[PDB]
Amino acid sequence: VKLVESGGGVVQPGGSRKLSCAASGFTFSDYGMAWVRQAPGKGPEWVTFISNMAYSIYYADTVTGRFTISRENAKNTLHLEMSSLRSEDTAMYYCTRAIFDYAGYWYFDVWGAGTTVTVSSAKTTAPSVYPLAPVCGDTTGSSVTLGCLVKGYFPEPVTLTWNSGSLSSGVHTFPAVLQSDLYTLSSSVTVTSSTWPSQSITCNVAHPASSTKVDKKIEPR
Amino acid sequence: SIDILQEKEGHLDFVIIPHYTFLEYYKHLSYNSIYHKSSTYGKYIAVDAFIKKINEAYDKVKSKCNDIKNDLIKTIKKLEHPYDAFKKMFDEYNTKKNKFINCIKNHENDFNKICNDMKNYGTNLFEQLSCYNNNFCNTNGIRYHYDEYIHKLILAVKSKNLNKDLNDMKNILQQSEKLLNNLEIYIDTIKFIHKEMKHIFNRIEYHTKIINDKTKIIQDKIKLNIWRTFQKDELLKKILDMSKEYALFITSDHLRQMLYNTFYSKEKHLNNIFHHLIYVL
Amino acid sequence: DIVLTQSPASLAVSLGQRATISCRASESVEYYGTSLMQWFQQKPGQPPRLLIHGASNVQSGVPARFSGSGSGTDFSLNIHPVEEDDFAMYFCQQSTKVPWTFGGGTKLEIKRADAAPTVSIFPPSSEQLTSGGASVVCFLNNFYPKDINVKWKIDGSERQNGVLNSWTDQDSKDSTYSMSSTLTLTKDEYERHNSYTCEATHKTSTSPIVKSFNRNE
Repeated sequence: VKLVESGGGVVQPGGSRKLSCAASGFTFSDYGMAWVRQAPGKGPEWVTFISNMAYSIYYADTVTGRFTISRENAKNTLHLEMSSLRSEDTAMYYCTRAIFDYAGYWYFDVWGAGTTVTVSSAKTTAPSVYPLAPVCGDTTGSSVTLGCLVKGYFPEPVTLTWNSGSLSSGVHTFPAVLQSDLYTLSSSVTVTSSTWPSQSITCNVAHPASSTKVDKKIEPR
Repeated sequence: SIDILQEKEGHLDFVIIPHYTFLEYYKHLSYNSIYHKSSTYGKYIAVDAFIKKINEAYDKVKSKCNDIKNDLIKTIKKLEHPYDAFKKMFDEYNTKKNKFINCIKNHENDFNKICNDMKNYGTNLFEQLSCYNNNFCNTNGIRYHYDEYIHKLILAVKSKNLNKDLNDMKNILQQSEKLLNNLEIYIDTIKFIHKEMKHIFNRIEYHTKIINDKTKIIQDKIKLNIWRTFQKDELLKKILDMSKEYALFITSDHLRQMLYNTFYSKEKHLNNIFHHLIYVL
Repeated sequence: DIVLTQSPASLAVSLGQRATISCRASESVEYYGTSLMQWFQQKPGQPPRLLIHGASNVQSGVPARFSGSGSGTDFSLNIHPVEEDDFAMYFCQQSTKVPWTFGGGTKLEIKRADAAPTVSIFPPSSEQLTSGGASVVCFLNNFYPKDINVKWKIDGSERQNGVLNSWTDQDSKDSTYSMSSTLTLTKDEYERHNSYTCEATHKTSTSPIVKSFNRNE
């Protein structure tokens, strides 16, 4: 019993996109179907619903007249045609199976893994990667913290490693945040004080969309 | 249209014919849906429990006109029993009857919600319909539904003589009319009840013609939809069409038995007034 | 539209305890004797998972340690005893009136010992300064509880503009939280001030944790 969404990606504002959802391991025509979306850092928002033979079609007021739900029962497929897209439409879009309970109600029991739709004007931009060495005034502690600032890239994701992945235990890689149309992230690595700068620490940043990989060695200021 | 009913002395009720047909249609649409596959037969408990809740809800709305209903019953008892000036009294009937019809209209949006909830449930059940082979769908559900819910009603109709019943009522109205034309407040009361009885009679004949027509159609159609298979789309069309025939038949049967009792209750009052007038000479 | 309000917004519990989550609907979610309230569980980067549908009906495959109660407008999700698998986000959802709405969510988190944040300040890198940029980064690592206030001060005075913050979720191994705070100025502005400070106020101290540097020292 599986649901798999496809068709997600980066759409320019005012643009259009069609999402698909392939159902397997069950009789697709035996169920109502729906689309639920989750904006980054928010809770789920029900978008639309279609009954088994499409007799009932419902829309959230936020998408009515812009979005169209449809199903192709012989093909086990659910569709969502989205138009005049806005930044507020940026979300993870989930396909969900709806069960009609004989007490007279619908409930969502199976969900797909989701497909991300990013509505933005930004173009593919490789990040600027900066090494962050400590302040010059050594406090003399058991450990030292180094950092890496990854600035102004689009779209997500970026892959940040330390010493090409051989340093992982004292790492904090922070979630990416928007710096007006472009993303920014940071990471810190914490090690035994006496091992740095003697045993060298390098930040490596891969941005697959721009096909780049840069290395930044942390150096004493 | 709205039908007012006075089955017994002191009781008054009403039926909105369109709502009754509508509720009846989605009841039988719901039963056809669950009886198509052996696997979903056991769902009759839930379907029965949901229809009971729809009906109890619709009745709670009807009961909100109960004080306006009872105020009309008091006026009717005064009209039918002129024992301890008709035109000044006839206004009390009209206004209170209009206040009752007006109360029912003011609850239109409330009744419509319940009907639409039954339409939702019925349609959603109808949508769960599936075949093992979409080109060779079984009709065992159509046959079972008919045998268990409709056949008994088809027999009760064929047993009773509706055409005779109508003529016995026609004979009461004609015997009442020649006696009426012997007047030399009571004659005006007899004139009103007789008029109300001719109106009831015309509704009884109207529904009797629907019963007879729908009984024949159902007996003919049922033969064609059973003991064979249909392609899915054809089976779904057949289920929707049969349910419309069942709803129109069950509504007219229901209204006929209620109006039949309404006619004979009003006759008892007509006979008592005629008997009082004949005694006084 | 039916508004669902979850209480509390966040709840911290230990393994084996009872977690009770409340959901309150603005209108009744009753539909002919049934309360159309669903409860979902969601883990980071995973879809929601149905736990309960008929305000009270536990989904097949959902452990008996999960139960739902309530009717009309007041609903409760109970997890007893809490297990490692249960730390997640919980959402209530109504299917009585369209639009079908969800609550804001309650985060079920694991209780651990209080931990003061380890604060580190980083001046801009020489490479960023050449490009005309000046980002001052402050890391606040491995603290508990989640609640933390970060304030930047330039030459002893508070600075709110130019600050971007990022927070990690509860660490899967030590159950602590971390934060990164970045103050971005231009090189032109950065070279017009002497001291840069990030201050952290956290449950573990009444006094703030201060980390500073003087430009060129």
